[PDB]
Amino acid sequence: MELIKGQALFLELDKKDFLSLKNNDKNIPTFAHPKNQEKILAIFSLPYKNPPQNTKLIAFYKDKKEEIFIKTLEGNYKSEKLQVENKKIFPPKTIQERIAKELKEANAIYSSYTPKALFNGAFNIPLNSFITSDFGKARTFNEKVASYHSGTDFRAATGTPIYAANSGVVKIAKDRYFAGNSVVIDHGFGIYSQYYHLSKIDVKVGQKIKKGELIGLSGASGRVSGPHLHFGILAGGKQVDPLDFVSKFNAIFQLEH
Ligand SMILES: [Zn+2]
Repeated sequence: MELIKGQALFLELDKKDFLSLKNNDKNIPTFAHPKNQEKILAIFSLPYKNPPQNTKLIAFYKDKKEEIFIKTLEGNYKSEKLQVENKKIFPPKTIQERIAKELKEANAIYSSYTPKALFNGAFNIPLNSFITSDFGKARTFNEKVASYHSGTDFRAATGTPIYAANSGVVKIAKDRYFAGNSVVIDHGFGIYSQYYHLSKIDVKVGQKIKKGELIGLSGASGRVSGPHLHFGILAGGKQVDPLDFVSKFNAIFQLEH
């Protein structure tokens, strides 16, 4: 198998007699295939930064042991230049305490695995506009700081209504230094959708949110070159190409009427 860095894969395995799926010493969680009752699924993601060159997964069965080899592909990501406020790439010392606390809070949330589906069928795109900055662009801020784009940006004037891409539970709903006003939704199975730089937040932590429900208004809060919506997906423990992930998820979990 081959996988571009920064993307997720849905691995399909036999359900009968399955015992565990591991990557080195790390157990990878599994969930039921919604269509095929003889199969289970697992999400495997490669990070954009510092992925391994190769991966060997091992699936253990009562009477089988299967090694699965995945080659990391570099992809064809391009570069872009952005101008932002200097304090958003070199934050004052008075602010680094908040940045560290916000980082620790987010790490805690993403390690809190929900072993059931909170979603309802396929994901929607949270905005009906167009991509202005695609996932994985290699970025330079102010000709000084290298970065990479960990989500996808959509055109949005300040005040554009933003709707939940799928049903789930709100885990973050507050102003953060870099992301600005942020909403993060747990959809189950380690899948989180992220909505950043908002001007207004319309949900609160712990809220059960349904697909298509208003979660806030787009803005220009946080580290920005101008107003837009940043949409992200964390899955398999990594930030992944969100629209690529949604296409792969929907191919499995979409429903009819
Ligand atoms: Zn972005």
